[PDB]
Parts: sequence; C-alpha cells; structure tokens
Amino acid sequence: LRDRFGTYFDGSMGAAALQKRLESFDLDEEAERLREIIRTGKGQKKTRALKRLKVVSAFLQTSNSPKGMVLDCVPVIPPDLRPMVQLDGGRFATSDLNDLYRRVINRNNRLKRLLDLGAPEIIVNNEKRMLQEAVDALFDNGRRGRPVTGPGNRPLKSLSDMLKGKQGRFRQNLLGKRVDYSARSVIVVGPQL
Amino acid sequence: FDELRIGLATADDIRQWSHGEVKKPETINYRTLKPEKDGLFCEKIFGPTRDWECYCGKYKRVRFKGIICERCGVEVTRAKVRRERMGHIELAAPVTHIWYFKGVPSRLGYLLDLAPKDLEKVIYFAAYMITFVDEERRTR
Amino acid sequence: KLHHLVDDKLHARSTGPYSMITQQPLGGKAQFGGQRFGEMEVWALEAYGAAYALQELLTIKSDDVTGRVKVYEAIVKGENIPEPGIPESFKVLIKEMQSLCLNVEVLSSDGMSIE
Amino acid sequence: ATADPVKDYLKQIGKVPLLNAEQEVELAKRIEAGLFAEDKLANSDKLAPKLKRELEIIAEDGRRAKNHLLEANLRLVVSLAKRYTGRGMLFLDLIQEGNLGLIRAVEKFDYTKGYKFSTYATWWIRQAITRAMADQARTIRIPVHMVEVINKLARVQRQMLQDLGREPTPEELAKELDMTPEKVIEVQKYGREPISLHTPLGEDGDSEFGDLIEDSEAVVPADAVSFTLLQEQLHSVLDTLSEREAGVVSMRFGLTDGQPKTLDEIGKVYGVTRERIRQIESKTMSKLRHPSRSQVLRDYL
Amino acid sequence: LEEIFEEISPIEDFSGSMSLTFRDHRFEPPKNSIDECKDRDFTYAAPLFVTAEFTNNETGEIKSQTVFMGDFP
Amino acid sequence: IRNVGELIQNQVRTGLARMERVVRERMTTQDVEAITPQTLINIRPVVASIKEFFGTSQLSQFMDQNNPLSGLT
Ligand SMILES: [Zn+2]
Repeated sequence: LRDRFGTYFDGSMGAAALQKRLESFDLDEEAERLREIIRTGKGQKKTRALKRLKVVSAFLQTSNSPKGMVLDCVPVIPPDLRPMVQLDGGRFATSDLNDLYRRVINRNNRLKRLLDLGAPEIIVNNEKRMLQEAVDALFDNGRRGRPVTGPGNRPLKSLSDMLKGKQGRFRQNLLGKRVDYSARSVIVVGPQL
Repeated sequence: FDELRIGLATADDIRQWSHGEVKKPETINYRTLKPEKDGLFCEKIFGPTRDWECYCGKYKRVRFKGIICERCGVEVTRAKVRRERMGHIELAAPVTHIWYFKGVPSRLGYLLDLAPKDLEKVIYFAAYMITFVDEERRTR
Repeated sequence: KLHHLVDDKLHARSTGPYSMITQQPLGGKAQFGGQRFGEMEVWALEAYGAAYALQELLTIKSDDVTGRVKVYEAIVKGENIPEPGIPESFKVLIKEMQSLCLNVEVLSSDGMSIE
Repeated sequence: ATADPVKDYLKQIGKVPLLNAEQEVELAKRIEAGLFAEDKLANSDKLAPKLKRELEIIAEDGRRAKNHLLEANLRLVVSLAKRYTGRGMLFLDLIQEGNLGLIRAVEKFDYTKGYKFSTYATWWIRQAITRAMADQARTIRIPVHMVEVINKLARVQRQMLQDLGREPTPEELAKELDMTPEKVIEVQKYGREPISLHTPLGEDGDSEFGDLIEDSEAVVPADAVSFTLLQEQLHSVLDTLSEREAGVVSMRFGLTDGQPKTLDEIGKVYGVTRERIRQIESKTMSKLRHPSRSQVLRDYL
Repeated sequence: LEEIFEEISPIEDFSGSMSLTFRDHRFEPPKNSIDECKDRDFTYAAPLFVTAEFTNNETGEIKSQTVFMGDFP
Repeated sequence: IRNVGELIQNQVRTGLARMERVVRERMTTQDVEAITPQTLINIRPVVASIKEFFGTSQLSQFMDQNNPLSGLT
C-alpha cells in the first residue's frame, strides 16, 4: 500500500497511532450522529450507542481533553515511599516498585539508543512493545497474560496493587489503623467489681 | 478540605509535578551506599537523604538552609521532603495507560469505535492503522 | 497447664517504634506494637456518635507525624491537647494516585485550599 | 498480539531466507558498494544529480542487505540469549541486548575475514549480553570490573567445592585468586541481592516484610519532649546568669543559632576584644560549673 | 536413591557417541555428631557418593571415577 | 500420602533433572577427550534444591516440642 501510492493515506502502529487519532478525533460530530442513531435504532446496537454516548458526552462536558488516554511522561513514586532501607547484616530490603521503575527506565534508554542510530523497523517496533509492556506492568502487573514474576517465587507488587484488595491502602491503612496508647491481655472474671 | 477533584493527568501536569527528570536506573553505589546522580533516589531531584546535609560535602549545617549548592545541586532542607517530591520519566515513544483500556466498556468507553481485539493488535505492534486519508484528494 | 500463659499475651504501649512506608505504629509484641483499630471498631465508634474520640484514634494516636510529638509534649507539660492535623496515610494515598496519572487535586470552595 | 511476548517475537522472526556462503559474500559486496556510494555522496564536491541518485539507490540496497542479515541472525541471538537466561534479566530483554550486539557486529563485519558471519558474531553477542548483565541485572549496580571479580571468585569457589568436596576455607580461597582475605570478604559481601519487602511473613496473610522493621528517622516523642525540656531548663539557667554573660556564652555555643561563634567572632558585635571575651567566657563556664546551676542540668546529661 | 539414579538414563548427545552411567551410590559416616550439629548450627548430613562411568563408542574406552554431589540432610 | 521419603525423592529428582540439563548443555559446548565425570557434573542444582526444600517449604515444619505427645502428633 505504501509503495504503490503515497502522500494520500497516513498510517502508523502502536500507541503513536492512537495518540494521532485522539488528537484529531472530533467527538462532537460523533455525539450528534450517535444521538441520531439513538433516535432511530433497534437491538443491541441501541445499547452500544448508549454506552458510546455516555463516555463521549462525559468527555465532552469535562474540560479535560481525551489525549490523557495516551500518557507521554510516567510519574515516579517519591523514594521514601518505595524505600531501599539499609538492613542489618549487609543485606538489603527493596520494594518491587524499584524493580519495575528500573525496567521501564532500562527499556526507555535502549529505545532511545536504537532511535539514535539507524535501526530496522522490526527491532525498534519490538522494543517499543517492550516499553509498553513495562509501563503496563508498572501500573498494573498481572492484567495481561502472565505477570512480571521478578524473582520467580511471586508476582511483583504494582502501583495499582498497592491501591486494591484486602491488603491495599484503602482498607488496611486508612479505615483501620494501628494506634498508640493501647494494650491487650487475657481477661479474667471479677465479681466484686 | 472541601472537594477532592480527580481527572486525567495530562503530560503538562506530570511535567509540572516533577522537580527533575530521571535518566538512569542507578539506585545506590555499592561502596559509598549513597544515592547516585540523576537515577532513582537522586537527591538532586527528590531531596536530601539526611537533614540539611547535601551530597558533595559542601553543606552540613542547619543554619544555611533553603539554598542550592552548585556542586551537586541538592537543596538543603528537611529529609521529609523526599517523601513528598516526585519525578518523571520522558518516554521516547508514547504508550497507553493500562487502566483505561483492557477492561469493561465504561472506562474504555468505545471512544474509538473499534473492538478490543483491534486495540490489542494495534497498541502492541501487531497491525497498522490509517490515521488519516486525503479522501477528497483521492476522489479529485 | 496450657502454653497460653498470660505473661506472653500481656502487651502494652505508651509510644514505641513506628513503621516506615506508612508512619503508623507497627504490630507485634516483640517490637512494642499498638493494637489495631480495625474497620468494625471505627464502625462501632460511629454507632455511638463519638466523632472526637475517632478523630484522635485516627490522627493523634497514629499516622500523623507532627501530631504525636505535639501531643506527648502537651501531656507532659499539662497543656490541653492540640488540634489534630491531616494524617500521613492520606498523603501517601494522594501521592500514589498522582503516580497513576490521576491529578487528584484538593480544592476549596473559594479557589485553592490551605493545607 | 498475545500473552508471553517472546512467542510473538519468534513468529515475527517468521520465515526468512537463511544465507549460504555466496549469498552473504554478495550481500557484503553490495554493502561496501553502498558504503562507498554514501561516502562519495558525503563529499562536498559537486556530483551531477543522476549519479547522486544512483549512489543513494545502491546505498538503500546496501541498507536492505543489512536488514536481511539482521533478520537472518535474529535467530542466532535468541539462542545466545537463552544461553544466558535465568540470571535476573528477562529473556526478551537479553534478546534485545543481543540484537544490539548483533547490530554492532554487522556494522563491523566484512568479507575480508575468511570466515563465516556466525563465528564472528557470537563474540560480540556475548560481549553485549554480558555487559548488559553486569550493568543492569542487579538492583545495586556493580561496576563491570567488580562483576568479573565476584563471578571469578564464585566460579573458582564452586570449582574448589567440586574438587575438595567441602566448603573451602577463606584462606585457601584467598590464595587461589592471589588477593588478600580482606578482599575476599569484601567481594563476598558485595555480591548479595535485596530481599523484597512485599513477601509473605510466614503466616497466611499477616501483611508482608515491609511492616515488621522499624525506621530510624522517626522522631521519638520521648526524646523530643526531653530535648524541649532541656532547652527550656538551659535557657532559664542562662537567664539566671547576668545578661552579658548569658549572651556571650550563648553565642560561644550557638544557643540562639545553630552555628556557635568562636571567641573573636563574638568580639565583633559586642565590641570587646578576642581575649576579654575569652576571660568572661571562662568565668561563665566557672559559674555554670558551680553546684548551684548544675543539679538540674546533671539529670539531662 | 538408586531408583532415581537409574531412572536417569546415560545422556546421549545428538551423535549418541557418549554416555554416563550412575551405577552405585554409597554413604560415609557423618562428620558432625548430632549434639555437635545442634550446638554449632550445622545441618545433620552425611556424604553421598556415586560412581560415574565415562564410555564413548568413538574412543572405545571406559573411564570410571567417583563423584560427590554434596551433603545430604 | 507422600511420606517423607517420596517428598525428598521428588526434590532430588527435580535437582537431578536440572543437573541433566546442565550437563547436556556442557556436552553440547565441550570438546571430546577433555570430558571427565568429575568436571562435567554440576552439583549446585541438587544441593540447592534439597536445601531449598528443608527451608522455605510447607511440609518441612518447625517441630513443636511442647511435650512428647505434641512431637508424636
Ligand atoms: Zn553539595
């Protein structure tokens, strides 16, 4: 398609294509056309158009643009919240976020180096895919296929995993906290009290 | 404390939050046990490991706080600032947030009328897209 | 004679070690650990309507770094207990959710809020 | 696009024509032809446009030959990366690093050597893989010289265990590398790996290893209140002394500011000499050492 | 132990020229007495040897040599 | 029931399988006439599996010596 004719259709692959699409996406006409479809429509197509209208209108009313879907800069947790604390015995204690951030940084550096020198499309595409997988594992490790097992004994903790579940922050360090000025001991019966 | 407004974090916002840029995967040198430069744990971006103590030896006192030594760039202040300050990583090629995609259609939303298989095959580099066509030019 | 002796079970704590990633007291007896105030405990306290006891049991007695030194100082000096601040775990939560590309902004009714 | 991205990478390698001798020597011939073409194009001297376009075309053909060779040996690197997997680096990451090494080898390979490409490549593939393993495998980065020292120590220690059938003593170990026992201990200690906080504590669900270790930065309330009481008592005791005496001793010991001022530095704002200040400071020390203003401060140490 | 050793057939390369035979396994008395291991923090183990035989059709020779695989708890 | 013998045997078996894989790799990457049973076999997997069993495993449980009956049970 490229060779036989060019300067007419623009194509791409990966998240860059999605960013280009959302940049030029015109949600107002989509909302209008979906309203028209809802006015005269039947079947499950009506429900699909309903969901599409819900999200498109939610984005239209809000001032934030849809391009926030495709992030460009990954934030990094403050170091004290992912402590590499010294441990007695010459050993070390690290959080899995350290490993995940290291992975994304390594892959970003290699991606940059591959782009500096003239490199093939296959290797650079696979490298970009590795970066995508690294970022996805950083935010949510275990949401696609096998998780990033790290040491191999257990899946690594992820940014979302710290914000979810029985052991997550919400239900373990905000609604139920430990407290000073307290005690515990077995109970006996005192009838003279 | 009146309202916790939440929303999509654009690239400009993440840049604004960041006090620097993370360029290396280094954490701590194996001998001096101190955070490295421009990597993870770097004091030039996150904060001083010790109270009012910079990295290069120049300032070790509480008297002259709130200053930036030109040697290593660490801004002398309380060590608690490391818990608050955060950095960012500039990706050479953009990626997609795993949360909004790969899920129920209330978060993905069908914002682009493509099936989840298409997205899975496109964002992970297994198929192409036609981002734009000069259809009027082609017809002309 | 069972091994559930009272000597092993007896534990108490005015103030002791604290955890690192989150500044709440750590658990256990060997490390002077405060007892946990679970979710059902806060539910039961809400059922009484006791809001102030809850406010101290969540802020002054844990999870607030600026408040603990101040309350110990006030108790020792006899001064009345000071106003609790914001907790640390909430700050950890907002910093974490800021790290998922969610600009969680704390705002006031009249523009930006003071914290 | 599926799970386990290495499988999709393997399919992406797909079916490509493996190169026999004459095929690859012809490819290298047109590679150097394109190299000379782009070299001629790079010169500032004027070349008429048609020959320049022909030079660019042969250079593009050389680039296509380059890509053919790269895809041909992608298979080679995957085997080589597998040769090194399981050492803290993900297999696909090792594969990509091997791809980088192969790119280097191709850029530095030519038919002037009377040998196949597969023999010359593996050296550089192993070079890149081992460099990346040293520089990116461990959480605490270890310099490459230190990585080779530790791995040499490890392997010779395994060899000693194999021969003697017992754990080698540190002294026999030290003489083997010819370094001192001190270096042996340092290298043994420098070769560890961090243990993750987010690991089971041993019980079913009793949190994880990150909530059983106390921090050191936490201000102990007992110490803080004791220090505040010390500050108050010290300030009151100084107020007991005369105004000038209290001021000069406080400046000499920075009770108002974190930097104490030495004697002559006290003798500028107060208008007294470097020695007058010395004598009155000594008298203040003598007065404070009196049993009167010492009973309260003794308990504070 | 002998069953698991015999289950492992001699390794054959792609040429099938070479082979390793693990015929017999044997023990030696433990070096550390039970109270000694308990006191000084040692695992109560004993050595376990096995005779490995090297045979190659190309060489047409058999080489026998005992090997030691570590301490057995 | 997988008595203690069978559990330890399974761990020895996986260790010996890893050993077999390693020695097969070595044959694929070694020259003839320089191959002897002593040098080829790598004992790290067997020892590191039988040591990773007795520590960090559910079945190898800490003895409770509260009394002889507790030990028996
Ligand atoms: Zn400095």
